[PDB]
Amino acid sequence: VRGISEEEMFKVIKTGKSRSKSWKRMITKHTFVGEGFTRRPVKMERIIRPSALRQKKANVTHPELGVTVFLPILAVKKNPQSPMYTQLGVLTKGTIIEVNVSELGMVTAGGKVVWGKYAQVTNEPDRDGCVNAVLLV
Amino acid sequence: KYTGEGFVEKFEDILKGFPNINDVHPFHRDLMDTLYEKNHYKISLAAISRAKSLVEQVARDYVRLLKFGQSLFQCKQLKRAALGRMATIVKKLRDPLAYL
Amino acid sequence: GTGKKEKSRRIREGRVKGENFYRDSKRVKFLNMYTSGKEIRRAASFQDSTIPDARVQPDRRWFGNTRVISQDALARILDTESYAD
RNA sequence: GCGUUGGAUUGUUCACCCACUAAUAGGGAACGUGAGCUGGGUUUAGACCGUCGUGAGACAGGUUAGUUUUACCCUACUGAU
RNA sequence: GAAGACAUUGUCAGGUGGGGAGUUUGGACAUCUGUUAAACGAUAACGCAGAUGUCCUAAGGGGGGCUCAUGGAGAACAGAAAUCUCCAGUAGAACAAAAGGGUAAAAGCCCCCUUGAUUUUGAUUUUCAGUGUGAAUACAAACCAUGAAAGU
RNA sequence: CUAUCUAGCGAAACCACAGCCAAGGGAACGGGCUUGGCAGAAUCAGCGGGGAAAGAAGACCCUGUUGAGCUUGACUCUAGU
RNA sequence: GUCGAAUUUGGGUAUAGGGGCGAAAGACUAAUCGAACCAUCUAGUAGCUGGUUCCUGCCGAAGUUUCCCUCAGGAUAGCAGAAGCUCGUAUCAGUUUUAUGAGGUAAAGCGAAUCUUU
Repeated sequence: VRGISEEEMFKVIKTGKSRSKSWKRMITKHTFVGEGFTRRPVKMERIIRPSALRQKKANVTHPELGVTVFLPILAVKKNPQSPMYTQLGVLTKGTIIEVNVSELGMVTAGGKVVWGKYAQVTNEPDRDGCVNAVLLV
Repeated sequence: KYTGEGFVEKFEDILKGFPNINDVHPFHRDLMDTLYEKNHYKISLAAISRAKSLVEQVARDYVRLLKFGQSLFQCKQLKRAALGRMATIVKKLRDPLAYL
Repeated sequence: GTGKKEKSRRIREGRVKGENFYRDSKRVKFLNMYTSGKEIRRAASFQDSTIPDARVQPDRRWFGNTRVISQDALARILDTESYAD
């Protein structure tokens, strides 16, 4: 993981008629936004998560059996480089996300069924719209 | 976008040209049944129609993701990933093209 | 005059610059966010332009199942004749 | 070497049709070209509506109104003794 | 005609008083452990992962006793899961807390006595202009605590 | 009707020095420096490429322990009541 | 645009600077108005810009320390000149050699630990 500056992934949005209101910031990197999101008002918000940079699903490769499965993301548990981007959801590299496993149907101790795992992303999604995540075994 | 249209204008030259074996005439359908094997004929052309729509999806995403590139070292990578994922569709389509 | 002073009002009811009889004590930090992002020549807020330390420590309380769900709760002709045949 | 157009909708290039044509190729010159033009749009003071503020006022914003005006100088270039 | 020891006026006193007057509306700042830091020391960045504006009459002193984390083999209940007991155990435990040191007949765990957490003012160390503040170390004069004693 | 030519009359802006280019280095895009291309007196009418020609110690953006105007339960007071 | 009236205009007269007057633009008040003009206090203050007038000889720097509502500036230390004083080979030195200290970095090592046994 290389160090990500805070001067990137935040854009000076100068608002108003005379462009002098350097207040607002926009995340220029990718974000999981949640299932029920319903954006805050524009007068009320400060931080902006755009519409195009919202990956819901991610390519989940598995080291055991060597199978890449296209699975949806449910939660973002651990984000490096602050605890602040955990709440936001910036998904650069090394971000451990909580990915369901429903199509695989794995059997646990007692065999109830496993429906979710933890997977760590491995590439910057700025370079491609794919989000590749190695499921930790 | 210009490469993205470049693959489609070749694919629109395939899906328009081939004689659309269902509803031609029950004779011309049925010479081509024995000689060209309707199953392999209809599957390969429908593979390209799947391969045409995936080029439109990648082109409409990587123009839309590219509008927030804040530097040159980021906008270059979205160009290369947009051409690579189109080349993946072409290399995968290597076997139905030689049949056609 | 003598009553409507900051020192004589707070004794009646029971620190951020700009607290008045009006909005609140909490609204002053809130309504100053409209002018918050400025750099003073101290860089601007939420743009620190610095590289942090991004370490992921190994924990045994990972690598496992997330919660639970129970048993109680829940051809190809390209195989035969490929293309040239 | 030579040639690459005529129109239709927004200040608009951005983005896309209609027809002709042999063809409607791509670029540069301070993203050519304001002391050539344009002021259509970019930036004051007038005024309204919307959001926020107790208030003066600022804007997530929208609409309308609106002053920079040499050349006779040396060079360059087109002509002239 | 009306009004009358009240109004009015004078001087002090409380209430009100942006209608008005004067002026203002700051630029990782005080610190300790690790690392960046490259075998004396010093060394930066809006470097970095973390702590502090407290806490305790004992969690301060002094003396006596004793061994911890952990594993093996066993005891009606009682099992992996209290108590008992032995074998191995350089500390893998613990000490008010961040972090780095240091610690086994102890600086830990248990008991016995206590107030040196006192009085008088100097010398010295750290940041340093070798100024202050803070904190610290070694002495002298007392007066004490403790211990059989040295000593502390 | 001017411009143009003539008789009479006859100013101003601006001005360090002044005036032909390419390339190289360079306060980040030379009229002068360095290596090249060149270069013949004196000049008249047009012209608007350049001379960062000129209108503004800049309307734009930061600083100052510099102001002024306006507002409010900012501080300190005051006429009045 | 308006042109018989909320019309246009002469003379007289009234209101004067934190005041006037305004069918309201912060408009107008002698080419001057988000506070007129005149003279004095006044040579107001500037941590900001510009300028600072003769020649030769000798020596010759700093952008660094700690503190400051300190960051275009001060105070302190450093570096520099000048005046010299006590003495006269002298204590010395941006250096080696002999002896003896302290280090834990590159390498080595994971059949060392988990970040130092050497």
